[PDB]
Amino acid sequence: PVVGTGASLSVELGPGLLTSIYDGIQRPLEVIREKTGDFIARGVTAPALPRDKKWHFIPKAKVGDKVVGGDIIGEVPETSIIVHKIMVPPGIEGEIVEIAEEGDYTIEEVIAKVKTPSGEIKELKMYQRWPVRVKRPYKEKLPPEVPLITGQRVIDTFFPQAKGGTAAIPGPFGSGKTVTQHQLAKWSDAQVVIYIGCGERGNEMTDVLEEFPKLKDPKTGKPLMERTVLIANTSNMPVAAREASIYTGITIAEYFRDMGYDVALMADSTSRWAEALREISGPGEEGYPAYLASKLAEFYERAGRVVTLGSDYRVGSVSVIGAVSPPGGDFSEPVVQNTLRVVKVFWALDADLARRRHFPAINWLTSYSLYVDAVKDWWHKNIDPEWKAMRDKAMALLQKESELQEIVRIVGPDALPERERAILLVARMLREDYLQQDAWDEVDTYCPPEKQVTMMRVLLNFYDKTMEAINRGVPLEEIAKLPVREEIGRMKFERDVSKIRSLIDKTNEQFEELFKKYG
Repeated sequence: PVVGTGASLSVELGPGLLTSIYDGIQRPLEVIREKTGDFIARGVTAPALPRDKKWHFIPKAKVGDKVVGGDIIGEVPETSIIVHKIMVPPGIEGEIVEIAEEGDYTIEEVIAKVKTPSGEIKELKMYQRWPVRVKRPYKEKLPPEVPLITGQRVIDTFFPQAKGGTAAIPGPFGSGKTVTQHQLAKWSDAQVVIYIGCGERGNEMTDVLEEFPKLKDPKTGKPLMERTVLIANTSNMPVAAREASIYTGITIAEYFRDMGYDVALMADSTSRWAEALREISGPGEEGYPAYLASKLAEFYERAGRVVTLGSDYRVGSVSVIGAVSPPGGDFSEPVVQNTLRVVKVFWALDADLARRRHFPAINWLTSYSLYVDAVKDWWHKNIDPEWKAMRDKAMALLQKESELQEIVRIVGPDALPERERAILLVARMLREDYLQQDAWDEVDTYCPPEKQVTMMRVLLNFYDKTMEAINRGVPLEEIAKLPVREEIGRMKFERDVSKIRSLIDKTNEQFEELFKKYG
């Protein structure tokens, strides 16, 4: 229902992308013009990558080296965090005949010449151009297998994102109702963040214009912008550029994955229109809803972990987290349905949970991840052989709690058996001691994989001992008051995993005494 491609719409890709703040068409901040329709339009002002800046170029190749598209011919330290890798653009191959020496150069300088097989000489710069609407090529899209570690317990355990995977999360990123969205940006083990911030004037002038060039990258000490590219998506810009933005972003992200980096693309969305600008502008025309659904599907299809172009075996990824914000908070709308149809992960940020101050406000019954089986082996091999068994078991606990609560909604709690009360006690411990995480605490703001599984073992072991105890006639009141219980509640604030781990033996001992006091 749109039978056409484009009219030359591209991005520049080379040193100077980091720290930059662009609009939907890679044009720097405060530069204001128009665009419309299916093909190109007009412009005048700004250049994408700084033309005056001097970048330090370390050569990686020597005259006589055979190269191919994607081969790394030099290094440029772009920020204190990120070394930029200079790449033979895709579709170019041959022998290096001319290569720059260790030196300082602007991005327009030729740093290499490549004699193609037929004899043609090609001139290479530190940057390249790429049409945002064609996916940058690669050798092989690898199947989902390694998780993107966010350090958020509820996500990493129950609703994992794979590196190169696709995830959706409710509402605008700028919501002050939740901080998980920000945790994702700063703690995910992607080296580079491509952020598409969509900010509507009101309670937010923009998606904090100044706090971002001041927000700390907690992994290094330097600011997050030194490993970030910000694309702004505001109301004061043409709706055509807003539309183009996620293609600008993902192309840039693909470019970084091509270097061997893991990249996280976060695409913000707003309660703006949906039904406006559709079938009829405002049948007569033709059926149309389906078409843009597949346009969005193809965009999400551009996420992935790849073997990159190049002579060396090299892997990079683009992981996509897309915000979802339906016109009336309906979540039956088209925007939600279309997105949820292609994404493999949905993290159900939940108002009721936020109201109750259960943080990470992620609803553990309505969230999902189709990557669980895909990542289990990474967990089993590197972290804990029982990872998968332990999460399934914990989810079963939470499912059971849910069913029990529904019945208690109908008959009250008075006829609850000790067993059911025991399940509720441990499900409560799961919710409070594991699902909940303190984003504001210097220790609990991030939870290494190692600590995640140890915390889960402590809890599941308390569960086993509890059900055993109940099977031996130990009253639940005694168990509810076991001293270790209170220690288990505070383990998320412990930095030393071995002290956490020791809660296991301590749990075992306390229950043994309880077996001495009864049997």
